[PDB]
Amino acid sequence: GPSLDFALSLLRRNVRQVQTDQGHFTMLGVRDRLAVLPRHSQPGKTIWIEHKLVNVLDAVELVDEQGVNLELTLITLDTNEKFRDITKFIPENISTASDATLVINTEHMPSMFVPVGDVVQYGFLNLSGKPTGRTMMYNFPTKAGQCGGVVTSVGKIIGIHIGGNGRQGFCAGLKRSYFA
Ligand SMILES: */C=C/C(=O)N(C)Cc1nc2c(s1)CCCC2
Repeated sequence: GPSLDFALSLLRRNVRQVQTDQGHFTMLGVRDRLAVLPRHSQPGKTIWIEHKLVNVLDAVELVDEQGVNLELTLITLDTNEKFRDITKFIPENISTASDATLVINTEHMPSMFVPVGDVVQYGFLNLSGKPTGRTMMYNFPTKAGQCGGVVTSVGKIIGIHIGGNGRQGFCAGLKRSYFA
């Protein structure tokens, strides 16, 4: 319905399959040549995007005001093409949601929509030994959720999937100011 209508339009215009030396990831293009990935993707000086070799001009791993990892990496891509600007769909404050859909898009898991249900505030989380901040939690019973993913609700882009414990998954919450 309307939730999936938004998620589908986001996929088409803003969610891309990428590959780094760390594997296959879902990338969210935010605007212009600016995109975001889970930090564990560890993008290098070049990246594969939809089967094309793209230079990475800048890569910034985001931290909070204490320097705590947010598990998000902002990259600026060496390209002429521009992403549709979706920042107006990213909330000003990290937001929970009901009936959320996780959009995964990698070469091995293309154009995949996963209903995760309610996304709830969690906060500080030790993610595979790395203290992380500003996380949210949802049901996601897989041990292989290590490809990123875009968490959406009706007309809102609320998180980037960063991992899980085999029962629940967790996302790094998105705020509009990250992309200002
Ligand atoms: C790294 C991609 C990812 O998130 N994986 C492989 C975990 C998932 N497995 C399935 C998903 S997401 C949705 C459909 C069922 C299998």
